[PDB]
Amino acid sequence: SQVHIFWGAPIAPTTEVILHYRPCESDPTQLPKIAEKAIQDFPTRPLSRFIPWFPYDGSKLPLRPKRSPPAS
Amino acid sequence: GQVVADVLCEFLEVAVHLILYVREVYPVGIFQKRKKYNVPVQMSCHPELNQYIQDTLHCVKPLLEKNDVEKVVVVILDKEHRPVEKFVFEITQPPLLSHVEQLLRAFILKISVCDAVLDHNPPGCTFTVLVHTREAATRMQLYVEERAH
Amino acid sequence: GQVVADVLCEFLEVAVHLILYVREVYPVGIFQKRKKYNVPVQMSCHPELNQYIQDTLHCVKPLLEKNDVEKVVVVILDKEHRPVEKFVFEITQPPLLSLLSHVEQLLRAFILKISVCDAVLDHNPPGCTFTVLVHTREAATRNMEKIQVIKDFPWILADEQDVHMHDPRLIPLKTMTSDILKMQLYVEERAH
Repeated sequence: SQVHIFWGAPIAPTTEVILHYRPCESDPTQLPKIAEKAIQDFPTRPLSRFIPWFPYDGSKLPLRPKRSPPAS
Repeated sequence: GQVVADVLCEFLEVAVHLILYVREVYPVGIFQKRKKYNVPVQMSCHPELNQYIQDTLHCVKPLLEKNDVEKVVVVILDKEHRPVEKFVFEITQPPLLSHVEQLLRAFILKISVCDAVLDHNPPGCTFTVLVHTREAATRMQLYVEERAH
Repeated sequence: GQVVADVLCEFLEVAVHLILYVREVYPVGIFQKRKKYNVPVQMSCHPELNQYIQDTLHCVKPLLEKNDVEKVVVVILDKEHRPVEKFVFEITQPPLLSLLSHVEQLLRAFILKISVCDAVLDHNPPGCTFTVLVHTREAATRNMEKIQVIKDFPWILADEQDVHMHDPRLIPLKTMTSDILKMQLYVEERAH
């Protein structure tokens, strides 16, 4: 019913639409037609589940430097 | 009154700040480490970005106070002004509590792990904010939508 | 020749320096702000520590050239020499058959993800130390001569006290896929 598009952010320093135009922002041509893209859906590729590649295997021991780092 | 809405937007500024720092929209050299609730966050020291985020949260805060908050969305737009990533924040209100600070940290870890998997964004991307609310016949958590690209 | 080991060793050098800063293994007075990959990092100005890190990675480098490394783990040990957290770098190198600043722009995200570790991990006990563990694909004793490139910097097999953690919590950090490099980075933290 209500969508509050807080249009802003710079670059390189039937439901009702409540757009937030902001001040002298008027320069990047047709702002509403641009915002029409941001409200639109898109085909989302579902999140990839995170799994480790090499789990902790108790058989394969790792390598270590003989020296311990200096302390304070 | 109900001060819970005063603290949600308070760390919502942190959440979007984290996304901006983490989604590498540009060289993040503007960021500085500042501590809130004894947890540090990289906040942008750019005055215009902070002003845009402050005006954003000041306009959204009463909507939180009136239980008129359904979703808060952060959309990343490529240089073609096409959305690539959407951070949706669904909120359901209850159908002192400052002692529970660990969940303020755990929320941050949920954003961190949700980002741990997404691909790298195209260069020159920008972003915008969306707020979805409703009060028709009804008859916090988040999830992310990523584009194919 | 094979140069991916050079960018990996420089990336691991800035990564371990930042890890020691973010996890407070050493006081902040020994760190200085530098710029790497267009990101502010905290580099150590300790001569013996810098020589220690460089000697370590200069010996690890030929194993990267040979692609004989599964994971490189930075382990922080408490005062009892028990691992409290582990920063695991899982590495996969696919076969090969063109510029490579794309890799630097890609590796930037891992450094940015290491910085938020101050916000996701509980503060470590005081007086912690660290070491680097290399899990090789081939059994480590086979290629022991490949790493003894510095005469006064010998390498040893780690033991269970330096490696084993009882049911640690898994903290995902970053995943990268590329035509030249596949890398994952996560944290194994103790239940405390």
